[PDB]
Amino acid sequence: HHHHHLVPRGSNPPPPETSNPNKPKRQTNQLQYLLRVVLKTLWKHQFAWPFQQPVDAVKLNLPDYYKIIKTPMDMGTIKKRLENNYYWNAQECIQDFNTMFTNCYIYNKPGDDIVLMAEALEKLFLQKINELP
Ligand SMILES: CCN1C(=O)c2cccc3c(NS(=O)(=O)c4ccc(F)cc4Cl)ccc1c23
Repeated sequence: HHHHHLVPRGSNPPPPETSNPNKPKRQTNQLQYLLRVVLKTLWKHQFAWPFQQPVDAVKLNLPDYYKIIKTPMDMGTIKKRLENNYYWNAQECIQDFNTMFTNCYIYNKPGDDIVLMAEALEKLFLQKINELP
């Protein structure tokens, strides 16, 4: 038989939602600080770039990524969520940050460059989190 299964092809999943009209939302000073100070300083860092958008498993050649990571998260998604006032409190936003870092440590091993980048950002994240209102 001549069907060699060259199609159907692989793909990336739909990225996480940055809007939800029915979701409860607020603008708190902690959430404003998370956008104004915490997100924007992590975003400017030289190790930020791999975390600034959802993982493209096809482009980056990580076809096992969404087999292992079932709750993906990135700083681009958190930035859009903060800009759209998507969160109810700081805990929801901080949990997204925690998910992003945890995904990186689950998927990769100690010593990998991406983990060294994640640890540096987490170190810096936790310092900025200590100065929350
Ligand atoms: C945090 C998202 N992320 C990963 O977990 C991950 C593992 C392996 C490669 C890449 C990746 N590919 S990449 O841009 O070529 C890259 C970035 C930093 C690095 F140290 C190594 C690679 Cl291969 C982008 C985003 C992620 C990964």
